[PDB]
Amino acid sequence: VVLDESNPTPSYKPVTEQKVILPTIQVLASKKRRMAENEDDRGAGSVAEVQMREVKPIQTVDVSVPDHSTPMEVVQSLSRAAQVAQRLTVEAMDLSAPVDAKPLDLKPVD
Amino acid sequence: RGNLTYRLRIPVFLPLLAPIIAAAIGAIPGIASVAIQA
Amino acid sequence: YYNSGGNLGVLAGQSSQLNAVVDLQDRNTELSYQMLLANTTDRSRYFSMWN
Amino acid sequence: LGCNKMYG
Amino acid sequence: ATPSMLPQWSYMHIAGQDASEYLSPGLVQFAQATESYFNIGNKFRNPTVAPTHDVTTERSQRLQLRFVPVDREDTQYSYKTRFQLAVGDNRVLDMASTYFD
Amino acid sequence: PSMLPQWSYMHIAGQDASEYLSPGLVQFAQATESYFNIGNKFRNPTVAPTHDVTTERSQRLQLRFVPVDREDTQYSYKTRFQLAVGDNRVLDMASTYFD
Amino acid sequence: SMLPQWSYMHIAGQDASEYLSPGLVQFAQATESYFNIGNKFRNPTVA
Amino acid sequence: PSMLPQWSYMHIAGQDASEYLSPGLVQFAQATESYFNIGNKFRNPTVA
Amino acid sequence: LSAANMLYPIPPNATQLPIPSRNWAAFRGWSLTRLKQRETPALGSPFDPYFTYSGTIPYLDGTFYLSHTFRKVAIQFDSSVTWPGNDRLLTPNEFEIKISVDGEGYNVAQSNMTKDWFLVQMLANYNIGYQGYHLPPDYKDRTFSFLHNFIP
Amino acid sequence: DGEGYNVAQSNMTKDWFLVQMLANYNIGYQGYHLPPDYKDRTFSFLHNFIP
Amino acid sequence: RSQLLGNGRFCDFHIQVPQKFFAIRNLLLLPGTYTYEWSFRKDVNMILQSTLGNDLRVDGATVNITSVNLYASFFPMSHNTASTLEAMLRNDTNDQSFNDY
Amino acid sequence: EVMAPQPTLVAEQGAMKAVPVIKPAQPFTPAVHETQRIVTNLPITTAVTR
Amino acid sequence: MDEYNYAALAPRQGSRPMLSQWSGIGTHEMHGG
Amino acid sequence: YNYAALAPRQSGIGTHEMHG
Amino acid sequence: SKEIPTPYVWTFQPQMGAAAGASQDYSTRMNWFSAGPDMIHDVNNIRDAQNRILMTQSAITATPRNLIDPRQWAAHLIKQPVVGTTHVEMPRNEVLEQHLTSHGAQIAGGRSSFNPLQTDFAFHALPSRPRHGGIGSRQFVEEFVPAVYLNPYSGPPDSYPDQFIRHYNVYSNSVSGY
Amino acid sequence: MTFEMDPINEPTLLYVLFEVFDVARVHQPHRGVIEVVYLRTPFSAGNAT
Repeated sequence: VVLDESNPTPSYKPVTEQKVILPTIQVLASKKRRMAENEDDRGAGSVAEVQMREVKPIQTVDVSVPDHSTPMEVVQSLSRAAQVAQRLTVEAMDLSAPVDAKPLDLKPVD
Repeated sequence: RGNLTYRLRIPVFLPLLAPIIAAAIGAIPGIASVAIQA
Repeated sequence: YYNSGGNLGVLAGQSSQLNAVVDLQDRNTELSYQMLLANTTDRSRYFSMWN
Repeated sequence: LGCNKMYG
Repeated sequence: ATPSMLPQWSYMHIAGQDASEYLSPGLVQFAQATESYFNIGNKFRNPTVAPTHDVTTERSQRLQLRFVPVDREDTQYSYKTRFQLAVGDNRVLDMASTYFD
Repeated sequence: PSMLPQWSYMHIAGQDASEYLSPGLVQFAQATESYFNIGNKFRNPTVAPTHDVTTERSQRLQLRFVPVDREDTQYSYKTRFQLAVGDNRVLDMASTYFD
Repeated sequence: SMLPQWSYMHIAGQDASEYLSPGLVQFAQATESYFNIGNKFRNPTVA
Repeated sequence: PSMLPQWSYMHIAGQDASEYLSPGLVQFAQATESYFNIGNKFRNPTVA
Repeated sequence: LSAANMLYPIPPNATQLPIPSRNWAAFRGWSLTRLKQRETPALGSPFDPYFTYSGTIPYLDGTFYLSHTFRKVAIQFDSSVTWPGNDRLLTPNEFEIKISVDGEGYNVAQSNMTKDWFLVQMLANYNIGYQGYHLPPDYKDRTFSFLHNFIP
Repeated sequence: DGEGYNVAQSNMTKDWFLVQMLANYNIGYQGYHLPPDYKDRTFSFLHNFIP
Repeated sequence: RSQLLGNGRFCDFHIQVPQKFFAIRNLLLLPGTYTYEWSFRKDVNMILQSTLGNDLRVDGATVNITSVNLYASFFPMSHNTASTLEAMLRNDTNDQSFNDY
Repeated sequence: EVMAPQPTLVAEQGAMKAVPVIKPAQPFTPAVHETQRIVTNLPITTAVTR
Repeated sequence: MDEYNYAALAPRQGSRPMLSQWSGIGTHEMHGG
Repeated sequence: YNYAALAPRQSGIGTHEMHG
Repeated sequence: SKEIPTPYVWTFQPQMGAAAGASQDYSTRMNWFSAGPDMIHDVNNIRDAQNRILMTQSAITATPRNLIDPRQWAAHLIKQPVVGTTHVEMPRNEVLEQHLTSHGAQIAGGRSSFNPLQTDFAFHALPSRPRHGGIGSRQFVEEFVPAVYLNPYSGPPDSYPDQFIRHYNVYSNSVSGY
Repeated sequence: MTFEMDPINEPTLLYVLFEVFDVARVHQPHRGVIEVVYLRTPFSAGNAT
C-alpha cells in the first residue's frame, strides 16, 4: 500500500495523501510563485496539460486542470480513466486507421 | 497552468493511458483543448 | 551647454531639489562623446538622426 | 442601524 | 486618537464596520426599540465598501466594440448585413446590448 | 485542437536539433563538421517568450513632453522639462533626445 | 589609503557579476537580447 | 534606540564633551583656557 | 455633496488646465460644469462689491445650464498616463462629449452626444450601460439625474 | 506636421522610424545608434534610407 | 418621433435598433465567434408612420441606408471570474431558458 | 531568533591588499543554498550557504 | 529549474533558454586615445 | 475562483413574466 | 553591501492603516568619502551595530506572522482601547410618579422625596464586535520596525521579499496598475 | 506643507528651509592626514557600507 512518494516537482507541494483507487491519486497544490502583472492571470484559461513522467519500477502522470473545474469532478473523472486504463492494460482501436476497408476484401473471402 | 495539479501513479504497440486521460479530461464541460506532453 | 559654468543643466528629483549633474569645467564631454562613438562604431557611414 | 447615502 | 490608536478610515467609519456591529449592543437594542417614534439610526454612518478584487479585469479590454459587416447585399426591398462578432477569449456579453446602428 | 504536436513534429516550436537527433548522428555531425558539415540540414525552433515580457496593459512606446516653462535670452535658450517615469514603466536615457 | 572609496566606485575590486545581487545578474543575463542592462555597471579591470 | 550609535558618534544625542574626551584633554582645556581655549572645538548634545 | 469645489476661471474661448501632486486615496470621481462668472459670487469675503446680479446662482443653487457646452475632456496622471486607458473607451485617449464632424459613427440616441460619453453617464447615474440601455426607475430618476434633463 | 512627429531630417515619422528600427535591428528602446556592420545587409533599412 | 429626426422633407437619421427576438434579446453569450446576420426592412410603409393613413409608396419616400453596424458592450470583469462563469454556463444543467412575453 | 551575523569580506588584488569586497553573487541552488528568515517573527527570506 | 531563475524571460532555442554567461554583466570602455 | 466575485460590501434567480 | 546593508524603513498609510511599502533609509546616512580607513571602519562598525539593534528590536516587539504586512488584522491582535464603567443614576421612579399624578399632584423641577427606592445601573459600553481591521500608528511603529535585508534579492523570486513595493496587492499577488 | 501669501506682481520664490541636524566630525590620525565625516540627519547625502 502506497509505494512511491517522490514528488518529482519541487514547486508543487502535496495537499492530500495518496488516496487509492479501489492505482493511487495524489492532489498537489502549487506553492507561492513570482508576482503576476494582474490578478486575472492564474485561473484565466481552459487548456489542460497531461504531462508524462518516466516509469519508476509504475507510471506517473501529471494532469493539470484550470482552477474553475470542480475538484470532485476532476478526481472522479481521473479515477474512472485510471480504472479503464488498468482494465484495458485492441482490434477496435486498430480498426480506426491501419486496417483499411477495401483491402479488407481479399482476406475475408480468399 | 493552475494552482492544483493531480497526480496518478498507475501500477502499469500503441500508447493508451495518455489518450484515455486526455479523453477523460476533455469530457469535462469547462475544459477544452487538452494537451498531451511526454 | 555642457561644461559652461554659467548655463548648467539640471536633472533633479522631487525630494531634495538637488542637482544630479555636476560639471567642473575640467571635463570635455563633447570630445568624450566623439571618442566614444569613434571607438564603438565605424563612423565612415553617416547617421542623419544625430548628423 | 445606520445611513450610507451621499452623491455618487 | 484619530491616526494613532485607529486608522483614519476605521475611525471615521469610512471602511471599518457597520453601525449595528460597532455600536454598543445596548444602543443598538434601544435604536431598534425606539425606531418607530424617535429614529436614532440616522445619526450613525455605515462604510459601504466596494469590492477590490476578482470583479474587474484591468487587462486592457474595451467596453464598446464597433463591428462592420463582412458583406452586405441590398435588394430594393431589404437591406441584409452579415456580421461575425468575436466574444473575446474570456469575456462574456449579454445580447441586451449589441444594438444595430 | 492544439497545434503544438504539429509544430513539434515540423520543428517549429518543439526541440533543438542537438536534442531531437540521435546522439550517434549528433556525434558524427560534430566530428565531420570540419569537412562535411551536415549541421545545416536540420531545423531548430528559436521560440520567443510568451509571458512576463510585455505589458499588454496599454503602455505607450514614444512619449512627448512639452516644456513646463522656457525662457529665451539673446545668448541661450533654457527649457525646463517635467518628465515623469510612469509608475511601473522604466526607461534608460539613451533615448530622450531633445527635438 | 583610498581602497574603500575605489571599491565603492568600482574602480578596483569586484566585477558586476559579483558585487551585484545574484537576482539582478540573472535578470540581466536573461533579458540580454532585448533589454540589456549589462552596460549599466562598471568593472575594475585592474592591472 | 535604533539611532543612538550614530547620534552619539556625531554627538547628535550622546555624552557630554567633558565626559567623552580624554581626561588629559579635559584637564588641558581647563588649564589653557585663559589664552588658548580649545573648548569650542567639541559639541554637546542638549537632548530634549 | 462630499466634494472639494474648485472653480477655475475661463477666458471666453478655448480650453484650460489642472492640479499638482497628491495622494488620491479614497477618491470618488469628477463632476464638471461651466458657470457664468457674473452669476458666481465671491466666497471668502463677507461682502462682494462686484456681484451686481440677483436671480439664480447656479453654484449654490443647483440650477446648471451651461453643462451642454462641453466638447471633450482628457485626464492625465503623472503627465504620462491617460486615465481612461486600457482601451476602455471608444476614443481610448480621452472622453469625448460632443462630436460634430460625425464622419464615422459614435453618436448615441439621436443627438449630438457620443456613445462612449452616453455609456459613461448611464453607468455613473444608474449603472445601466453594460446590461443594455433602458429607462431607469422613477426613484432613481430625479431632478439632478441625467435622463430627467436630457433633451435631444 | 502640426507637431514634431518627424525623425532625422525627412518625411518619416518618429513612430514609423521606431517600428522599422525595432523590426530590423532590435534598436528602438536604448537610443538610436548606428547598427553593427554585420546586421546591416543590402535588404536592410538604414543601408538604403536616404534623407 | 417625427420631431426627433427633425423637420424638412430630407433629413439624416442616426438610429439604433435593438434585438427583440425573445430567445436572443436576453441571451448571455459565451466566448466564441458567431455569425450575426440580420435583414433590415426597406419598405417605407412599415418603416415610417404618418398621422394620416396615406400610402407613402405613391407619395415617394425611398429611405436610403448608408451603413449598418452593431455595437456590443462588454462588462469588464476579472478573467478568473469570467472564465469561472463561462465554466458554469457551459454545463449541461446550466442552460439558459427564455420565454416570449 | 535573530539571524547570525555574516562575516565581512576583504580581498586582495594587485598590490592592493585590503580592498573592501562584498560577498560574491551566486545563482540560487537548493543543494547549496536555502532560504532562511532573517527574523523569525516576520518573513524576510534570504539565501544562506547552509 | 525555471522557478529558481529568470529563464522564461529569455528567448528559447527549443527546450534550452538562451541565457547569457554569468560574467557578462558589466562593461568598461575607457581610454584617452 | 474564490466563491465567485465579491458583492458590494456594507426570487433571486429566474423570471416568470408572461400574459398578454 | 550585502553584509551591512542600510535598513528598509517602512512607510505608514494612515487612511487604511497598513504599511505603504518600504524604501532604503536614504535620509539618515553618513558621508565617509572624506574619511580614511580608520574612520570608515568605525562607520562600518556603527552601521553593523545599528543593524543588530534593529534585528533585536524586531525580534522583541514584532508579532510573529507569515505575511510581512496583512492589510486586515485579527481582532485580538489589534490593541483595543479600554473604557471604564458608566454609572447611570436613575433620578426618579416612573410608576410612583404616575400614581401621584393620577391622584392629582403636579411635579416640577429635577433625589425625589416621594420615592424611597433608589436604583442604579452600571455596564460596559463595548462595541458589538471588537473592531477587526487595520493598524494604528502607535501599534504600527512597534511592529513595522526598519527591516534590514542582509542578502539583497538573493534566492528564488518566490522568496524575494515583496510588500516593499508600495503598489503590490498582498493577496492574489499582483502589481496594482492604473 | 502648503503656503498661501499675499500676491505681488513681481515673480518671487519661496525660501522654506528645513532645520536639519547638520554635524561634521573631524579626526586627524597622524602627520598631515585629515579625514572627516558628515551627517545631516533629516536631509543627508550619504553613502553605502
